[PDB]
Amino acid sequence: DIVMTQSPSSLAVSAGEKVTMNCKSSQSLLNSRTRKNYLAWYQQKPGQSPKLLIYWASTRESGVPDRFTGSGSGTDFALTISSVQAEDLAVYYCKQSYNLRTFGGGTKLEIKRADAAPTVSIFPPSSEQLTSGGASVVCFLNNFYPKDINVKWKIDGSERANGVLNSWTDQDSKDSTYSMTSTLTLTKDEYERHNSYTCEASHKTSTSPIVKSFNRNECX
Amino acid sequence: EVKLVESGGGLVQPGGSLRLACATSGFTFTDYYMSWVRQPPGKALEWLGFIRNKAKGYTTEYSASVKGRFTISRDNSQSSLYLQMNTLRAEDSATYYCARDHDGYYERFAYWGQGTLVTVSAAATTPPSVYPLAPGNSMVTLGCLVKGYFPEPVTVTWNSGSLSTGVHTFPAVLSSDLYTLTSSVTVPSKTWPSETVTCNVAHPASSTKVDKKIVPR
Ligand SMILES: C=CCO[C@]1(C(=O)O)C[C@@H](O[C@]2(C(=O)O)C[C@@H](O)[C@@H](O)[C@@H]([C@H](O)CO)O2)[C@@H](O)[C@@H]([C@H](O)CO)O1
Ligand SMILES: [Zn+2]
Ligand SMILES: [Zn+2]
Repeated sequence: DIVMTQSPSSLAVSAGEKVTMNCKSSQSLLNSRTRKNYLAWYQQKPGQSPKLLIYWASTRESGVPDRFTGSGSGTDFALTISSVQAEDLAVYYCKQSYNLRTFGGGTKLEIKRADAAPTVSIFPPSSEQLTSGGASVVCFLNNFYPKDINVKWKIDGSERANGVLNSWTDQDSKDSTYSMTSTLTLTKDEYERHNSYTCEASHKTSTSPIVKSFNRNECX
Repeated sequence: EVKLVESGGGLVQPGGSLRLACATSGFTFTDYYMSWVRQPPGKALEWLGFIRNKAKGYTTEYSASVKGRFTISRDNSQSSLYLQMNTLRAEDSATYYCARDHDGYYERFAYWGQGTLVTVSAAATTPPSVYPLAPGNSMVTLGCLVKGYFPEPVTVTWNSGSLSTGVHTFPAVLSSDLYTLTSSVTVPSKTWPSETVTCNVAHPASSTKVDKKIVPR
């Protein structure tokens, strides 16, 4: 029955800048007997397990960089990063252990960087897949910023929206870029009725779309 | 060194039961409380329960969300921890972590396992199809398409993990009860095709192991 709330839900900060994230408890976590606040902070990088950063509100775990600082008392706590680095991309969770344990809802920290255009690659269906009666055309849009991007597929010069699934990666921990995959799936029968397959990427970094194409007659 | 490893995750029908295990080493097990924590894909961590240490009689406590339905136990002869889950439902679909808890002094979860993914669904296990993504000029990008599988997860490495940087593996997307993901890798044009590039795909639920060599068309 202790409610933990964190804010903001998310934010983005440029490398080198300061960041503050807040954690609120519905009741004091100050254990009057041990004179300590039972509040810990955890860091969860994309695809990883949570890692302990701070405990007792302000004690920094060994091996944790000095730029991370925990502060506060009672019902209000904060985690401050004095100088954000690209690798600091993560969700940060606070957790009370005053009465059983309870995690806050987390704060997602993303990194702001200079705009970067995507590197676009297109790939025709494999013969194994075609032989099985299916046809997937895949376009990778790699290492761009910001995350917002548009892809349109063109078959023989005409747009097609049906059968397309998109997937963005989380931000990259080293260069702070995003990447995305777009996959257009067709039947073999339909695939074999057209020649040109085009993947068009529109990103704020250019007024001209990045275009990658292949022609079936040229052997995919 | 401290080691925590969860196992037992996978697909289970709505209404069914499943038991997870957590094997530990590198510390005096009986000295430590142990906790279970879970996390639905893309959502927040949730503490589920703990089992106290020797000094405290190995007693258990649970969050209100699972009390009466989940059971924690430990085997001190083998330094392992268990979570028995009953009457599973969709909300129970999550990655489950064990974590080393209180030792009578410190208030911290100092160590966590890699976690094990539990999927509660009536849909059937389906192994992936794996297709090579070859091009057609300084750097060259290659890929593998892992299509039509269930449940999560799958793992993709390149050259048995010796190709690490320049890799992007895209989060799976569910469509019609089947997942699809892809992975790209970007290497110098000089290294391929002169040197071999191979994606290694594993799908634990179906015990699938796949190597697909990327060959020029
Ligand atoms: C008067 C307090 C006594 O607390 C202890 C003690 O022996 O000092 C420890 C308590 O630990 C827990 C618990 O519920 O087991 C877990 C700790 O991580 C922490 O949450 C504390 C909480 O700060 C209250 O003290 O509780 C507990 O074992 C307690 C008694 O055995 C049961 O109340 O004894
Ligand atoms: Zn009790
Ligand atoms: Zn990259």
